[PDB]
Amino acid sequence: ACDYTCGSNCYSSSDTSTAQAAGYKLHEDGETVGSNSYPHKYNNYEGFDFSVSSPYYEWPILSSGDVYSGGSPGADRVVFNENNQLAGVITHTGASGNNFVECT
Ligand SMILES: Nc1nc2c(ncn2[C@@H]2O[C@H](CO)[C@@H](O)[C@H]2OP(=O)(O)O)c(=O)[nH]1
Ligand SMILES: [Ca+2]
Ligand SMILES: [Ca+2]
Repeated sequence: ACDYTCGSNCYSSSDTSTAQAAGYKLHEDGETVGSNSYPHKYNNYEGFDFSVSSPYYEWPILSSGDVYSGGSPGADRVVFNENNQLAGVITHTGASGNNFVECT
């Protein structure tokens, strides 16, 4: 069973932890990868009800299980905060334009 489902993509907690660890490490070293400069601040324009505190940062989580290193980011993202806490897992899949909806 999936811990998180983003559209058709199935993710386990290990998947999200691995993705978060890579993005958080880049955040600490003050480095970014890709044309869209990940990881970067996530403003929560959508108004999701995150239980943990801000600031939030978004980082791509890939369906292949591979850690994002620069190319096409895909539709899925893990959102983490300054204390290395997972705020949520979101996706552009099933959402209009560049909006996001939460993975279930
Ligand atoms: N939809 C959305 N985009 C955000 C948010 N915070 C930052 N962004 C960025 O604001 C712009 C419009 O969506 C994009 O550059 C997007 O970055 P990403 O495209 O990298 O997600 C947010 O909370 N919601
Ligand atoms: Ca997996
Ligand atoms: Ca692989």
